[PDB]
Amino acid sequence: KLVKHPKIRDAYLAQQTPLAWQQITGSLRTGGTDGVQAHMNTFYYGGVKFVQ
Amino acid sequence: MLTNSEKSRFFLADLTGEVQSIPNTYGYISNLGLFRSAPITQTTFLMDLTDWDVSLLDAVDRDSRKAETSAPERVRQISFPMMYFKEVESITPDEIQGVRQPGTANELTTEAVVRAKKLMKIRTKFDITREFLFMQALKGKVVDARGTLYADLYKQFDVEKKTVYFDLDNPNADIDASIEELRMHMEDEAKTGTVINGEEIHVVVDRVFFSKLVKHPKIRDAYLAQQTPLAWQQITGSLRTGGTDGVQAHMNTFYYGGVKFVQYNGKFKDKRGKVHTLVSIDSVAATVGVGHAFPNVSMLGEANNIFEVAYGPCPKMGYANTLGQELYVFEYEKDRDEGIDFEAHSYMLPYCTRPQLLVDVRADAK
Amino acid sequence: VEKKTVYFDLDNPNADIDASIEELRMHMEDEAKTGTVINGEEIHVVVDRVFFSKLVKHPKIRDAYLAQQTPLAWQQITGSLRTGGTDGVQAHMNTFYYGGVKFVQ
Amino acid sequence: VSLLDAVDRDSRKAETSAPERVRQISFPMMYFKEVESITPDEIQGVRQPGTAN
Amino acid sequence: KLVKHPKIRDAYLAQQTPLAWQQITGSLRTGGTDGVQAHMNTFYYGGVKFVQ
Amino acid sequence: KLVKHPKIRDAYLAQQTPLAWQQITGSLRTGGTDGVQAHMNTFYYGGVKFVQ
Amino acid sequence: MIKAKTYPDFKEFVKGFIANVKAGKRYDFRTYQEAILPLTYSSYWPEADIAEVEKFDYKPDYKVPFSDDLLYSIGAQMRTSDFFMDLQYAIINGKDVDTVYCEWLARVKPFSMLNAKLKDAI
Repeated sequence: KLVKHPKIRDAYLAQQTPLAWQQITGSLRTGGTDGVQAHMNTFYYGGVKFVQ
Repeated sequence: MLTNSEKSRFFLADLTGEVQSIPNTYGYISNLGLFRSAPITQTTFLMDLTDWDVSLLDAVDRDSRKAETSAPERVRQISFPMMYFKEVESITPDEIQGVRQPGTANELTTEAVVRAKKLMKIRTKFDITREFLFMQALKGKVVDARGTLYADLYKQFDVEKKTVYFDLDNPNADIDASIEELRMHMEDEAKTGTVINGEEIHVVVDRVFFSKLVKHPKIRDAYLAQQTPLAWQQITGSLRTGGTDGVQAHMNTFYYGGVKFVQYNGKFKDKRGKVHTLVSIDSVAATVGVGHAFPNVSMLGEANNIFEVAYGPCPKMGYANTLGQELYVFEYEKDRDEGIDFEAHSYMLPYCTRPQLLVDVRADAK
Repeated sequence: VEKKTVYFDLDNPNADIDASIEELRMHMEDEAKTGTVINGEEIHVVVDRVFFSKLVKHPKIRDAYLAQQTPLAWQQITGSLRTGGTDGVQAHMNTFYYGGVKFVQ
Repeated sequence: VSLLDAVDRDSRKAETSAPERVRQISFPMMYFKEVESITPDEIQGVRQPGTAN
Repeated sequence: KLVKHPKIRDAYLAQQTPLAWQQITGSLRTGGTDGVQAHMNTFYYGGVKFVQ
Repeated sequence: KLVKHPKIRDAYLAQQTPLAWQQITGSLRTGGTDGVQAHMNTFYYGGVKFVQ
Repeated sequence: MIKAKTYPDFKEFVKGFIANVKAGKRYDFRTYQEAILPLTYSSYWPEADIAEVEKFDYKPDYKVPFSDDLLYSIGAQMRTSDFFMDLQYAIINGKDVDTVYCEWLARVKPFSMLNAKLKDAI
């Protein structure tokens, strides 16, 4: 639900930097292993980072 | 070179040769190299399955001095049959007695040309059958074109199948949710005991699914708003940048969410007359988009290969317990120089060891 | 054999040009029956002046290129399209690129 | 061509394929011709367009 | 209210400088310290500097 | 009249190039000398060069 | 007053706009177009609140509609606010709208290739 919100989607679409392209159309799986999967979904907004 | 005219035997006209039409063959999966070759010397083979599980631990009072214990593991065994294919062909003198060669004026046919043509046809037929069988195995059930059921992996190994709905028709539907669902399924249902990266998977879809995915407003606007070569290439460039199947030099490809989508148009005709589309899913109208997803070879490495092909020996003398070969071809001479007859044999079965990793994709929603 | 005609419907803003181009490519690749690997993007396309004018004005084609900050996009809109080979009269011929297909007037 | 059907190993059945087809056609051709001639009176005392004498 | 106004947001979103990206999707807590927190919110616009 | 046309203006408005910046926001006086004026107005479009 | 983010799609936003205009309401936002239009045609429309206007003292100098059955000649480019002003002016003059051609349009502001198909009201 967090990623679908218009205020995030449109802000990152307007921004044009490698981070912006990766998060909107790239793969968000950049975190370290959790013991089962090689990577964990991660999202950056404001100063906080979210982990699933 | 000159031949008789159209409406007179006393006048000549010039012949310029022939033009040939050859049917299409696809053989896409056969070239990926997913299926390893595992020849065997028997008509059947076995496997062993081992399972165990763990659960949380419950606290106990210190003075009671009671404890818990874990149940033992379960061992099981299975077996497989194999499919046999055969066909026959013959050459007789009446095929070369006075029969003109299509591309010439007064040159007669010979045994060598007919031999070569018929052998090439046999090889083409066997290649087509191999491709169809590989695709059927990838679907999860191995069934002959006639419809006979030979292997049912989801029952051989006690496990179910998963389907993912994309809902591409709905303008507001989100695709990243379905992609993440697929990734988590592949990462969780392996139970290989090691770290797994679900980002390594093939996703093969049909024409309608590809068009619906490409033309969805959410994908199109997102890729249109970005200034990067990938965005430029997909939106206004050519999407045909994949490998070569048996017909076309490039397969439609699309990139989104780190997943790579490929469009496969392969289809064959049964001798009953009906058409067997390779990417279709059983008992679903062709108007709905459909695809199949399966892991890459590197997702687990050669140490834990998942796809295999078995080859058995020929029934004829001198091959009682030999290792087995992909194709056998034999020739014999007819009685009192009457002609020649050929034979081609095959004996194989493709299978999968972890069928729960095969996921089907649909464009509709339920 | 039966001839095939491909309709682009350039006067309808909602028309899908990509569908027509894909139809053309599929026809080329499937109806050859040559028994060899065939690339459907290696085709000449000769069009009339009216066809060129209608194609260039289509909202989809114009907007897609106007949204791109690449040298090709600038040249094809605010530049000159006479980059083709010599004609018997003209020193250059109109050329337009879209979807990997090259149109010549 | 067409797909094959499964055959059991211990009964020795088989399958066969149909033959091919041939056909022929013809074409006429087109002919062109034109004529010209040169006569001395066309050159006798004719001034060259770009010069005086 | 100020950081949310449509005009300010659109004006900063139409830019492509590092400052524009930071103020819209980054963390504004780049200010000095007070007695309770290390950094105070800060915003730049029209040459004036706002601190919460 | 030519300069104001919506199509001519729009074509250059969205283009990131020094020529586009100069022709839309800069001065169009970049020609030669007519004997009365130091520079003459000029404009580029479609490969043609218009002069006043 | 059209409240912010009241529609999920431009396709429904235009329907709401036409329905409101047929009720005698008038709108004019040429002077602050930048702060109303969202980024794309698939975002939530409108970005900010739009208030009615008391008067509609507006008349394009160029001919409007281009023809009986088309607001603008195919491929015409116009300022986004001007499109809404011109469609409103046409509707005021008895015309009715069938559909708005915005399927493949990419950019929303400051210029857009929007167009409309007109008919006669009853």
